Amino acid sequence: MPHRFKVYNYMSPTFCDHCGSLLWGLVKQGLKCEDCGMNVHHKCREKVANLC
Ligand SMILES: CCCCCCC(=O)OC[C@H](COP(=O)(O)OCC[N+](C)(C)C)OC(=O)CCCCCC
Ligand SMILES: CC(=O)O[C@@]12C[C@@H](C)[C@@]3(O)[C@@H](C=C(CO)C[C@]4(O)C(=O)C(C)=C[C@@H]34)[C@@H]1C2(C)C
Ligand SMILES: [Zn+2]
Ligand SMILES: [Zn+2]
Repeated sequence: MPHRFKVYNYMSPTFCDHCGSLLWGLVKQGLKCEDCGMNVHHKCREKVANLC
């Protein structure tokens, strides 16, 4: 099954589970999967393996 990513606001430092770098910024830093909790940059969403 595909992931179900939503824009998300992180309150502690969080790394993108796809590309390894920090989700930088004060708000809306990345996307969180509703179902497995994986965190990714907006631009990394289309590239992540899609087995949730
Ligand atoms: C590839 C694009 C790079 C362009 C330049 C960005 C820059 O230098 O500063 C601007 C963004 C804005 O912070 P924002 O949180 O408002 O949103 C920007 C990122 N996002 C759209 C993903 C939420 O400001 C910050 O990141 C704040 C740094 C906070 C760290 C505190 C130590
Ligand atoms: C308790 C706490 O940490 O408050 C934070 C401030 C700064 C220092 C951050 O810790 C941040 C969490 C994220 C998500 O990864 C990115 C950062 O803003 C970032 O780019 C860097 C250099 C540190 C991160 C969150 C909040 C609530 C803004
Ligand atoms: Zn998922
Ligand atoms: Zn990434």
